[PDB]
Amino acid sequence: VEKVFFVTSPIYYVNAAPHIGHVYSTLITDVIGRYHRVKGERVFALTGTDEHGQKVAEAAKQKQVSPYDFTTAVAGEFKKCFEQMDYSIDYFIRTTNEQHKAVVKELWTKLEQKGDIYLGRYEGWYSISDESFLTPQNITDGVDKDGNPCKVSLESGHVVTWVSEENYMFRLSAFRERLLEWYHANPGCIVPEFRRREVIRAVEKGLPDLSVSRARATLHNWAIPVPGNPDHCVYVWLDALTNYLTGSRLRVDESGKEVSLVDDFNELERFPADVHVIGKDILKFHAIYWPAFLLSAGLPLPKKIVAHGWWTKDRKKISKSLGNVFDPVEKAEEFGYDALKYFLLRESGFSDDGDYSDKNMIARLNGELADTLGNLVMRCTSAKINVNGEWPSPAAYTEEDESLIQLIKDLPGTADHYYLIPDIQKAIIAVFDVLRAINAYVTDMAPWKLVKTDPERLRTVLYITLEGVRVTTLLLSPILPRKSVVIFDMLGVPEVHRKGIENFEFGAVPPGTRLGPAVEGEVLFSKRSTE
Ligand code: MET
Repeated sequence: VEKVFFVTSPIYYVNAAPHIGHVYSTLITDVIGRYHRVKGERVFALTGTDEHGQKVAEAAKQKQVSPYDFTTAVAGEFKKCFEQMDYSIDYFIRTTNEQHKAVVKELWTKLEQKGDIYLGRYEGWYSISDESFLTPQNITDGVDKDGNPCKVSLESGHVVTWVSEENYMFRLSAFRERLLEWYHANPGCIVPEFRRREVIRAVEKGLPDLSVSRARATLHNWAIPVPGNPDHCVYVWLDALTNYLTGSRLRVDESGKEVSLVDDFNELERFPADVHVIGKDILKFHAIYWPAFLLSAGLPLPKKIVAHGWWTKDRKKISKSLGNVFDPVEKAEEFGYDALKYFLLRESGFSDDGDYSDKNMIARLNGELADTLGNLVMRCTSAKINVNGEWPSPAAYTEEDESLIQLIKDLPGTADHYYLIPDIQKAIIAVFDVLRAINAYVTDMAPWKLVKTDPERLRTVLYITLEGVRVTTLLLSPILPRKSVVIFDMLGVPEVHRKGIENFEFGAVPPGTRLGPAVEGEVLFSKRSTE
């Protein structure tokens, strides 16, 4: 029941430089982790890089450098990218890590001791780019790097090749019923629901046994050896999925450096993951293979898998080679880091393929962040309206006052359910519905007129507004981590009241609390042009 809340992103292939997809996945992971830290929970948030395999090894060869130098460099690009995005991830794991390799061999050996690994053959299609085994139903005709006729994945469009190899096989066929029993006993374990239904449909049809090794030549000897068989390398996906178990067993110092691998996951109280964040492209690996490996090894299953969609820009596919780039840092430098995160999390739900455009980014920045949130923060901290620069003591509440108070009191329960699904978009919308109501209340009450006309009434109006802004800001702090600090500083909210479920309560900050110092010229979110 009480354990460290454990949330993960995928670990990303290091065949190419990091891009928006990786940033988005890790963002979602970060937001979920931050919300749980805001509730006062212990959190461990994990991300990293998937560095073995034919895909990564062949990408190294193309650049004409050693896999060790290639992976170290690209991993460094991912780390730097994520530092720049200003996340709060607790550890960055690399599959080349020696302690991860130990955990993989340990798991392999468990699957083997269990009787679930035998020496067999795979003869069939393989997508090197997705490191994915495919049936003939999942391939079709296409053209290759030369424009010659070939076969491609229906899923990804990447070139497929026919593999015929003696491989170690995991008895995935034997886990059909246990997987179905898991899905049904936990009908919230895969999100969104239609992706859950997809997984169930696939497993219902039956599962073939899964190749978990490859001949070493095929992988250019860039992989983890099979314990007891140095001619075979461990399937990159079994290696990769194991990162979640490894990460749950690493003690990390202040620097973010791994200092020690514990023998048993219970010691650190992280495993199993509470939320595995993934893209829709890798659902089968996480919802079918992974729980099967865990069932086999006698390990506990993840509580939830959330699978999101794929971004476009200007209604077209993102690619530098096609002439349509989407650089997060460039966009964050122009519009703001928190604002860019807000947009990515607000514009689209997990069931959708989001679309970025500068038009729409500016519409949300101006309309929601500046006009709704920012305006409201300026109004209730203004020396023109809040003449004493403090949280006033309210007088008697009217029915209209109380209808707004009710929305503010209900908001935390509602945002919370949404964050836990998780459905971050709906959490944001719920908060901003309350911000829109506060603004409309402020417009109705015209506190600027009240200063001269009814100072007693202004106390009430101003207090409710401040408290609404505080509560909405608190719930938005996972989304706007830097701007929420600025807001709290402007409101004079003491540190202790900026986290903890105690402070989801209306009334946490007392009358008399002093506003923070006003800086000359500043605005929270500055609007931008609509050319
Ligand atoms: C264990 S998650 C592995 C994800 C994979 N490396 C990818 O980029 O799709």
